[PDB]
Amino acid sequence: WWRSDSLWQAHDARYEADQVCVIPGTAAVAGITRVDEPVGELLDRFEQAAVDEVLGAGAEPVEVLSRRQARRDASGPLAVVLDAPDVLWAGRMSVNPVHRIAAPTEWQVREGSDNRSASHPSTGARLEVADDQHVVLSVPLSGTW
Amino acid sequence: TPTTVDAKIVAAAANAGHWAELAGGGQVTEQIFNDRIAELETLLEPGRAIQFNTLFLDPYLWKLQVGGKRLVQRARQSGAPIDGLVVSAGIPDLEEAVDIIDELNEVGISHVVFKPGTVEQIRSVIRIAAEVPTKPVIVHIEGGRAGGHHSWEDLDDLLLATYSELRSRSNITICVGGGIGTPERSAEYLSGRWAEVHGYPLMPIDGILVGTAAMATLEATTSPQVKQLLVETKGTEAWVGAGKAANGMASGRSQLGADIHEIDNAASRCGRLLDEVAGDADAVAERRDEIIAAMAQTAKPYFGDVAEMTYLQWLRRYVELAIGDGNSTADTKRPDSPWLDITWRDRFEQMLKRAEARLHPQDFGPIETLFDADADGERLLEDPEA
Ligand SMILES: Cc1cc2nc3c(=O)[nH]c(=O)nc-3n(C[C@H](O)[C@H](O)[C@H](O)COP(=O)(O)O)c2cc1C
Repeated sequence: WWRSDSLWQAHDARYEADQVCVIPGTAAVAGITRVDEPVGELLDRFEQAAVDEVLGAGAEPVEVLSRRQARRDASGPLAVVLDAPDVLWAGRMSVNPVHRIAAPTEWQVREGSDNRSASHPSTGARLEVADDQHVVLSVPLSGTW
Repeated sequence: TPTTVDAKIVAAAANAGHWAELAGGGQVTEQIFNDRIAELETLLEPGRAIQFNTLFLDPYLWKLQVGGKRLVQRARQSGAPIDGLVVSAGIPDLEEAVDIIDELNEVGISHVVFKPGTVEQIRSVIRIAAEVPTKPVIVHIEGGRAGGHHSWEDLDDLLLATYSELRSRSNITICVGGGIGTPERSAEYLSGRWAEVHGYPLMPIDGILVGTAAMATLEATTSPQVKQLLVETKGTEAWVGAGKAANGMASGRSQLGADIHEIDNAASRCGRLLDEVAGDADAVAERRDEIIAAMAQTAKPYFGDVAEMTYLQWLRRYVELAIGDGNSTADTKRPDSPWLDITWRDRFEQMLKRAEARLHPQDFGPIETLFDADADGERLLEDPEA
């Protein structure tokens, strides 16, 4: 009777909060000081200071950090097609057809590998991928003609 | 459970560009939980994706999960944004884990999440990893220094011993968690420098989870007074065995006997009394005066003397406890808040209808046929005093 459903009073309750079971951890509490600090701030605070510590010693103003403020990338259009397993259509998530296009294809062709802009990946399933209008990646599949 | 159950915070955390797990301990049905995902996907901006957390503890939830997993299956068969599943409090057996991994929603699962608490539990997941070597498995290694569900197992020694075998599987993503509020203290586990204190060569980690430090956050539904309470609590170094409130933190056992880390400074009355009552139950009748008054101190009120108490006092006590004046249950019903107590309002009705059932000498024609009408009865309900 005492311990049942004791976790909900910590949220949206006007009652004295010294009567309530509220759940922290022991050692993590020390790291808890700032109150009503947005989630985005705390999680970034972790990432941003982890970056600085990694940057300063080993990286020392790395090309990766400089490329970011200047907008340069890893995994360009050709890689992105072969990387992300999820293919979005509207608000729905689908599996990457290239996963089933790449290997199962009888004849698979990667056109102009080292050159990014002209890069093309085609298959005997009749599915071909190329880039158009910069960031837009164009996948072209065909049935018969 | 309390924190991430709100669709608002898990969305806001994801909209900040971060991975998060929607709590399942606050959702008792497929339908009620499907509302949350719908509220999530609405607050989810384009493309953004979240995961789900489930508990192994009791059979009813595991039977509910059969409907729950098929709900997750149906959702992702419909193409739902939720990209992961988290099994908690225990590690499913191989045949149980294979099912989860191989579900119709599998691609939408994209990885499976397990939380080993013991050396044996770790070795169990390794066997789940070798089961499907091509399926990503994120192994979150927690402590008992963590919050909520507890354990007697050290943070280091477990990972210290089992790390080598964990790295023989490429599909295993090692994630250390517990007792971490900051990037600075958690940086050494990432570099692998943390194992050097124990003499073991560098032992890097792939990821880090923060449970506790995110509770005082702005978008969290934690009450203003409760947040201030979590704050003023002083923290500690490596957990100590001696029974006490330790840095505003003392362990306590749930109804099933498993330990729970709760705040014993912010609230010192519930936890310590519970330990008193627990260790004291043979002679409870003798300490009854001491025990029954302490329930009233923590606001777990018994009723005034049961016989002598007037039916009003009965019916007025339920209204007192169930109906908040500040939140205005009538005004609480209009937004359609999930905090709605409606079973409590239905509880009070069955008591009211029992009161008419108890005192009426006649055929019960006039009274019962009135209060039972929808339009009539619901209007009578929103006005408890009347
Ligand atoms: C209020 C609260 C509720 C929690 N609920 C669950 C849960 O339902 N399932 C679970 O596996 N872990 C749960 N946890 C544990 C966290 O998922 C995480 O493992 C732990 O909090 C990390 O340790 P730390 O917060 O002390 O750093 C909960 C923790 C807290 C504080």
